[PDB]
Amino acid sequence: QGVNCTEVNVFQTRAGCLIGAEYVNNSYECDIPIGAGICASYQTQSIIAYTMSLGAENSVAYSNNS
Amino acid sequence: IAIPTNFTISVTTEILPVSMTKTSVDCTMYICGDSTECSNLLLQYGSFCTQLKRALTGIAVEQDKNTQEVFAQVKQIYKTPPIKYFGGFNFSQILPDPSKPSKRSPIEDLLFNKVTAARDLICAQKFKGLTVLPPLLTDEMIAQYTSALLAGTITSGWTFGAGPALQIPFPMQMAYRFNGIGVTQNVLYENQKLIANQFNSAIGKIQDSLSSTPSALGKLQDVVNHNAQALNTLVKQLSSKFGAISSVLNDIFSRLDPPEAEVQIDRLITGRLQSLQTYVTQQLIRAAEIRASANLAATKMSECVLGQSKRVDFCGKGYHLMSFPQSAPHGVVFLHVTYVPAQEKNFTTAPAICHDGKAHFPREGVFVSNGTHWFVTQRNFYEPQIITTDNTFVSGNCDVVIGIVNNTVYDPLQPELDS
Amino acid sequence: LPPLLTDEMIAQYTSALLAGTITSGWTFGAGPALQIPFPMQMAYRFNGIGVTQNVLYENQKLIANQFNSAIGKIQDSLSSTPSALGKLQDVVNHNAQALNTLVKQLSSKFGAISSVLNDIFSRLDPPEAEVQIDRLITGRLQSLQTYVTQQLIRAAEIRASANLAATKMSECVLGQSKRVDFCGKGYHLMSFPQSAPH
Amino acid sequence: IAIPTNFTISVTTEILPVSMTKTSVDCTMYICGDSTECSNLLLQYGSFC
Ligand SMILES: *[C@@H]1O[C@H](CO)[C@@H](O[C@@H]2O[C@H](CO)[C@@H](O)[C@H](O)[C@H]2NC(C)=O)[C@H](O)[C@H]1NC(C)=O
Ligand SMILES: *[C@@H]1O[C@H](CO)[C@@H](O[C@@H]2O[C@H](CO)[C@@H](O)[C@H](O)[C@H]2NC(C)=O)[C@H](O)[C@H]1NC(C)=O
Ligand SMILES: *[C@@H]1O[C@H](CO)[C@@H](O[C@@H]2O[C@H](CO)[C@@H](O)[C@H](O)[C@H]2NC(C)=O)[C@H](O)[C@H]1NC(C)=O
Ligand SMILES: *[C@@H]1O[C@H](CO)[C@@H](O[C@@H]2O[C@H](CO)[C@@H](O)[C@H](O)[C@H]2NC(C)=O)[C@H](O)[C@H]1NC(C)=O
Ligand SMILES: *[C@@H]1O[C@H](CO)[C@@H](O[C@@H]2O[C@H](CO)[C@@H](O)[C@H](O)[C@H]2NC(C)=O)[C@H](O)[C@H]1NC(C)=O
Ligand SMILES: *[C@@H]1O[C@H](CO)[C@@H](O[C@@H]2O[C@H](CO)[C@@H](O)[C@H](O)[C@H]2NC(C)=O)[C@H](O)[C@H]1NC(C)=O
Ligand SMILES: *[C@@H]1O[C@H](CO)[C@@H](O)[C@H](O)[C@H]1NC(C)=O
Ligand SMILES: *[C@@H]1O[C@H](CO)[C@@H](O)[C@H](O)[C@H]1NC(C)=O
Repeated sequence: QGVNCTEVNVFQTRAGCLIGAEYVNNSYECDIPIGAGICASYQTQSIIAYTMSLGAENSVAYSNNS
Repeated sequence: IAIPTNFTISVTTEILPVSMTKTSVDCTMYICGDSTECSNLLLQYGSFCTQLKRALTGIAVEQDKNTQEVFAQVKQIYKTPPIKYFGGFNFSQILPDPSKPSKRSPIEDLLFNKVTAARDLICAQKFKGLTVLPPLLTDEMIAQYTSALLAGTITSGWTFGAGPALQIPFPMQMAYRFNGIGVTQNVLYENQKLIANQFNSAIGKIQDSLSSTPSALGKLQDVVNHNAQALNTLVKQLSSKFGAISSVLNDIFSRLDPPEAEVQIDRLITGRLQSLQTYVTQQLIRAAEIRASANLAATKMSECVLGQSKRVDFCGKGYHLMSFPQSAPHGVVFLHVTYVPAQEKNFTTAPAICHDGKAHFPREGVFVSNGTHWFVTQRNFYEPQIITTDNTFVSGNCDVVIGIVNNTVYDPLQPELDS
Repeated sequence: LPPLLTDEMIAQYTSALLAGTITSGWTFGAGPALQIPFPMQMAYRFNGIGVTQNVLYENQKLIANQFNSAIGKIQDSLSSTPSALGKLQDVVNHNAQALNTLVKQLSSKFGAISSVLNDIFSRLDPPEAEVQIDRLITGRLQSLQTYVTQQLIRAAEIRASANLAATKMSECVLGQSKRVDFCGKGYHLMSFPQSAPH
Repeated sequence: IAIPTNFTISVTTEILPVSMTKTSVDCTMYICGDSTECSNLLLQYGSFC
């Protein structure tokens, strides 16, 4: 927690440093909360860390007379 | 009786704190730092540091629960259409600003700016074993939730909070809300331009009012000040004797024999443990108060933003029309848009009308008289009309009600019968 | 310490609220005040609860008599049973009891040989006076901290009760409420406030 | 079905506490009393006041 692990896989996050989790670029609902918008999960026989997804995406067809 | 003949649209602001600052404490390094003698003697005192850590962790998770419960109330993320024409209303002052990299709105920025070699106080506090954990949700996520809520309420109305989102033109939504407060929709369809102008002027006035005065956010600053005061007192508690010869302990071990040093060390341990216990208790009480405030804020968000409320003086001052949420450091700000009457006039009324030997009562409105004639008009607005049988119902003769008058009731069928 | 608002000002506020709700209806709580005859206001409220207007206008005298009889009986009902005002008495008794315990806490020896400073000072040497005074100071600080903690908890409870009372005043008096059992037992018609010690 | 034919107007009483007595305390007066040496020793002890 709150330690720059260059003077301690390694990932330097806002909450400190995480060891043992592989960083991905996807987005899922949070399973285990780590902090600062970062969560972790057990997926794929591996442990991954990712950024939260704030639900799905939607747009509503707005117009003058519909 | 008095009847209004004009109206005004008003916008009011409310500020509610939601969350607190998460903290964690290191027992041993706070109590004695790097002395092995304390590292040994503390152990025989049992384990006071399991329940303290448990309570602090409980408070920390409760803060995240509060924030998530208050803000995360939409299943999907809505977006506004690229064109920003909404029948004359100008929502450009609360919608997200695309130019700024922070993707905030022209007010949220004011709120964030309003609330605020050498060593910082945070570093000095951290060097005593008091650490500050970061919140789970970043400010960008909170802004995203707020923008989604604003887009949903602008585009679909209250339908998106009870099922599938259903689009509707904004003018018709405002007409529905006017019908909800008790005023017919022709008033809106005839005064659209004036209402839009008043809305824009009120939004600009809120802009200026928040911009000029810098003491409208007292509650959040008070919470921050209380937390800082508690931490400062805890830090200052380390430089007192607690009934021993000296506060600093290396001198205690160096100067005297181990026997008396044991008594001094025991006194220091007891004092510091007591101080930590009191700090934890005060933190628990403050957390309970913050949770109550967050529950109130969540209820207000559910009841005023996602719908229209008939509770008096709950979502503003006046007849509620709608509301808009904005974020703020450890809190939320509600902008309530409400409706107020103005320019009232005197009139003379009567409970009923005795015509043709029968008593007649109004169906929805009320009876008035401009000195000579008699009309029926809606309660919250002056709109006189000729008394007919379409907007009046009959029951009993006219010798029971007190205060009746005679007049006549026009039947719109006989003229067609004669021609 | 004395309260900021004297009882006269509170009575003035309650009288103003009564006059406003009697002579204006619910309009004075949402903007400019507009007058209206009282029978017409009762007709509006009857329409609000789901009963047509003519029902009141054809039974004005009976309703007035029933209201007068109820207002007569409530005064007698308040003058017999002493358990009706239990809550305020409980608050006062609890505060007085806490203060009494705090003041009585002084006489305790707290493990020492006496509770009077002058006797220890004029009868015992300073080196042992140090530890005796330390014992007494520790005990009295603990007592004061305990008193402060319970005062904080009780203040939080009182604040919650005051918030509920403010909500009831804003919703049942300045307007008519549709919430069930929130402003009485039945279909809500109206409400009137009165002031009591604390 | 069952339908009412008469009504009754009722008045009900509710009591709610609002405020609580305001108190203040003095450190030295409560703890020491009228002895100055106790005050001199106590001022070395802390700032709980
Ligand atoms: C809804 O009505 C608005 C108002 O006329 C339309 O916005 C206009 O669009 C045209 C073409 O892009 C512009 O030349 C006008 O300047 C716009 N009006 C204003 C006030 O700026 C909008 O296109 C209409 N949308 C639909 C789907 O009919
Ligand atoms: C209700 O109030 C509005 C606002 O004061 C009135 O609109 C004003 O009308 C005058 C013309 O007499 C204009 O000079 C003002 O610029 C208008 N105000 C705004 C904000 O546009 C309106 O006339 C009033 N209604 C009635 C029936 O008197
Ligand atoms: C909606 O309101 C905004 C802000 O009040 C208006 O933006 C102004 O645009 C004019 C250009 O004619 C600038 O001179 C002003 O400086 C802008 N305001 C601010 C605060 O910078 C906008 O024109 C209004 N109308 C629409 C359709 O967006
Ligand atoms: C009360 O209202 C009625 C109708 O709204 C008024 O009656 C008309 O008044 C105008 C005056 O501008 C006359 O030209 C019409 O001939 C009247 N109509 C009828 C059927 O008589 C009446 O004058 C109003 N009373 C007032 C203003 O004191
Ligand atoms: C309304 O009109 C009726 C009839 O024009 C009035 O009833 C008359 O009342 C007088 C005395 O009050 C009697 O002598 C007549 O016999 C009544 N006529 C009828 C046809 O019943 C009634 O008084 C008028 N209303 C008011 C308030 O004066
Ligand atoms: C409805 O209830 C009222 C009162 O609860 C009844 O009024 C009573 O009627 C009797 C018989 O006429 C009188 O002796 C009483 O004095 C009345 N009470 C009062 C307070 O005046 C009434 O009869 C009931 N029924 C109807 C149809 O109204
Ligand atoms: C961690 O240390 C490296 C090397 O000194 C530095 O470049 C980096 O900015 C540091 N990060 C933090 C968050 O302190
Ligand atoms: C209505 O009449 C009363 C009677 O004097 C007067 O005081 C009042 O000002 C009148 N209403 C208005 C809106 O002027």
